[PDB]
Amino acid sequence: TDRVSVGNLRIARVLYDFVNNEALPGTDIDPDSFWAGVDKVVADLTPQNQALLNARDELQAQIDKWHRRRDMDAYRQFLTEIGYLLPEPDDFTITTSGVDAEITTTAGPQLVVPVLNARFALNAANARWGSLYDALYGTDVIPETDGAEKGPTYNKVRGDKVIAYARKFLDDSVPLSSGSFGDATGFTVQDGQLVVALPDKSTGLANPGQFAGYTGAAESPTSVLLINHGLHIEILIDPESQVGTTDRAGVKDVILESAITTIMDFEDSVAAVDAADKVLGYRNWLGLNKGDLAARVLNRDRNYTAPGGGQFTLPGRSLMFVRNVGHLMTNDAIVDTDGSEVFEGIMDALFTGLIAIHGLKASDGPLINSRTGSIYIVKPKMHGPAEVAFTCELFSRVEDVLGLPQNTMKIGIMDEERRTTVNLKACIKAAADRVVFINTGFLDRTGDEIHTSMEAGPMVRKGTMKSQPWILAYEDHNVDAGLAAGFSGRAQVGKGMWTMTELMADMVETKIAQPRAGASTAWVPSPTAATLHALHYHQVDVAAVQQGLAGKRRATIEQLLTIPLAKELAWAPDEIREEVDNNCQSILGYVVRWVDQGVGASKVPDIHDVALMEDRATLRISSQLLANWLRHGVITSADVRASLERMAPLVDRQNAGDVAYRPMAPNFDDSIAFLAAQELILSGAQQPNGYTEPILHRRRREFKARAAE
Ligand SMILES: O=C(O)/C=C\Sc1ccccc1
Ligand SMILES: [Mg+2]
Repeated sequence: TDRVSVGNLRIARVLYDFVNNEALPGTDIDPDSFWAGVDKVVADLTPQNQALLNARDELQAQIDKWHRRRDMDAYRQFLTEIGYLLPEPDDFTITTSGVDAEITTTAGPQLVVPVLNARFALNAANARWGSLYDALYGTDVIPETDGAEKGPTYNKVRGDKVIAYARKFLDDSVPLSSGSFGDATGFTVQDGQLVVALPDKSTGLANPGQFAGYTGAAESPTSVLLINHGLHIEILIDPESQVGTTDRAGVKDVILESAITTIMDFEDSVAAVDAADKVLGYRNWLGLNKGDLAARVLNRDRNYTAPGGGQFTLPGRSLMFVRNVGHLMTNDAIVDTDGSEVFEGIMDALFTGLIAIHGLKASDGPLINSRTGSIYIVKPKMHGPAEVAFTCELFSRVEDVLGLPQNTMKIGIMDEERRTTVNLKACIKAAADRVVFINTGFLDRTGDEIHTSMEAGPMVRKGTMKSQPWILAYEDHNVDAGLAAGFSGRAQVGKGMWTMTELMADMVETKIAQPRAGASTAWVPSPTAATLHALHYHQVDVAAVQQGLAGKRRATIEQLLTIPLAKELAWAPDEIREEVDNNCQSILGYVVRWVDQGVGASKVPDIHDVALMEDRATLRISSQLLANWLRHGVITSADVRASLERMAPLVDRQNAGDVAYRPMAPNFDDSIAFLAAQELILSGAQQPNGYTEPILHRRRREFKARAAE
């Protein structure tokens, strides 16, 4: 047992103790009133939560039947008739208030990190200011060509390339009145303005307003602060340093404001299947909000002198969101009298919201998240406006339990399910006074696309999906809906993760497409990645881009509804086989770390040994594609078995560097991980909206139980 009785609820003792001892003290909430509200909110909202999941089922059955016995006009008309495609509401503007500047105004990189990893969470929180020299020297952005490779010790030829890259950036972002930063010799602050000594005549900024401050003596600054497109750049001056001595102006480093916000993830990047796991997560979220999390500690605020003369302070930390789990799953951290597990989304709202109160107070711990008095919650995997409204009502009720003013808890709406995509305007409307972002992505949305039209026929390959008509319309449609609902100057419009964590030259070259499309934020896989992607927001004036796009409708419903069916016999046998192996090793590589080790986010080599940093949604797309090919006779169940068999020892070799790893091959049926992977495929077509959590959670729980005996 080991549970506590609170009305109809039976709470895991480890959760009960954590909340009473760690979470509640200092919030001024009566403990007995807190738990009374938990029981009340759970009893009150559970039936509607269940009603909504049943409605997903009802709609998908109808669509399944439609396809089995079968143009856009009939299809569209059908979706409208069944309650899937809802009417578009009249124009409106969001009324969200109490929102920090990092979100309403500033455009820049956004980091996403598993909350259960204290070390990563700390680095993410501290990633708001990152070294441009480290990011350039340490990655392939500066070509590792002959003579410029990074060896065991510092290479000066490589470093001199790092320095020129940075000077080229400075010229491009904060131009001098005449000449370049490349030829500078010194920096002084004379009568409130920045003076750059060149080797002949000195010069000022072409736009004097880009000078934001300095440190050290005004006559010999230890650093110079600049600003461009709302993001700070800091030039550190120190000829008495490893790098500065070679620098013809004494510049030690260039620091960029990078990850201006971070999402602390409880959902797809973590493996948390029971009370003990949820508490580890909650404890870290609590450490972050208190400002006392340590593993390595949290950065404190940064002090500067204003150009005129007075002292000011800039936040030393990423502004934090938390991503709660979605509406589907239950978790036995709380069960009812009958033994039935409570919905995890309801619990996340209550517990992560309580904890977040600590981030709005200084002692007791030392640090603050939101100055403006908001709590930021990302809600994933919502399907349409009724599900958005339910979330907003959940937050309203939690706010009541916690004694917060209404609309304290803001919502970040992930557009990652088809029924949200096609009803986007109504979804934003349903959250008009709470919404602080919308964003798109590849993995979950493509998995939902596949599952929704499972019965329509064979889908194109996973690589091909990235450039299909439906997904390009999807991306444009999301921005369009945001801007037209007033997001510019008010709420973030965000795009998806760059997964290839080692291919930084490739990221810098191509991810710039995202701000060019009017996204004020985009996801990056690491602090180093945040620093490099920040370069893009200096080249692109996102605010100006968004102003350009307002009033334009770039996507039609037809384009959105365009199912990615393959053309008649698109593939040769070898291409069919490559795709199967690709998807089988995608599944195995991720599942083996999840089930065996409880790791939901890590650098995982793919079939071409490219390091990818993906979350659980990689399981959704890969298992759905294989289920689809199996459903329509593209491949056979023997083909799947054979592929899983071939790829397993390949995955084993990929995990050679791991101490705790236990190999799947040659004995597959003895491996819960392998069996989990096989089940995800063969049972894929039957999972609700193709979600993988039901199978995954069961298999990890099975692993944890066997390991206890
Ligand atoms: O990859 C990371 O840095 C952490 C996991 S979150 C995520 C990864 C891939 C796509 C979307 C989200
Ligand atoms: Mg997702």
